[PDB]
Amino acid sequence: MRQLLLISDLDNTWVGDQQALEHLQEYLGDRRGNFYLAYATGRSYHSARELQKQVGLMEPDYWLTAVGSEIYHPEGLDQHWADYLSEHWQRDILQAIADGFEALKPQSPLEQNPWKISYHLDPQACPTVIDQLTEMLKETGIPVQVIFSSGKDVDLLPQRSNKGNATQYLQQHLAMEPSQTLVCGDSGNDIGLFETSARGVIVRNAQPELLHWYDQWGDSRHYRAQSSHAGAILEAIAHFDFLS
Ligand SMILES: OC[C@H]1O[C@@H](O)[C@H](O)[C@@H](O)[C@@H]1O
Ligand SMILES: [Mg+2]
Repeated sequence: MRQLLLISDLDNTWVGDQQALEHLQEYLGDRRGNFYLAYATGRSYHSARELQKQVGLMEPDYWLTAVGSEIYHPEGLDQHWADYLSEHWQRDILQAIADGFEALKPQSPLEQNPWKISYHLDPQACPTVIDQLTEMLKETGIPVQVIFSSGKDVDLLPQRSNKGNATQYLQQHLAMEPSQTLVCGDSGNDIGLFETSARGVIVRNAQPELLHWYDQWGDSRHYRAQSSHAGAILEAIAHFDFLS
């Protein structure tokens, strides 16, 4: 029903360069009816909302928050997505395992939710510890996923979650094709978006994990932008000739 499904992360992607953000929102504001907009952020809904007030984020159609662990529709939280993410999820067990790693420190309570267990990796600790955590957690047989971004943030989510799986769920809900979709990201918590078959753009200021990911899995649907922050989205839109 629209020609584009724009999905983007906020911090360091849409947000970061105020001028680029404003001229991106200026362009989009002249063709608002031609696209669905969804923010796929690692922030909680309340936190994303607070960011909107600070930088003046244009009202999106959907909010895919906490790395896609929660989906907000114009009319409210998606309870189907929640129940779907709840099947076979054993938060307490996974948390007990992760809490036992000396190199991991729990992130603040407000960063946690029923489908998201987050920690910070010690800056002095060896990153291979994430690999050990991942192997240990998966051997529990509990459908879990490990997200590592900015060499510091660790997120434990159900396998069914991901900014990418939430995206595919949204595409199906909106009857939008991958070819009509554009995902934008900067870090390891956006890899799930690029695993999707949608067109994607990696901001110039992308984190090391994402750049390394691109080097190995990058395909022709993946565009590595020269512009950083919001500028990369305008650039990608021109590249894939979207909003023709
Ligand atoms: O997803 C990676 C990180 O993104 C941040 O935006 C969230 O506040 C944090 O909880 C998470 O660990
Ligand atoms: Mg990100």
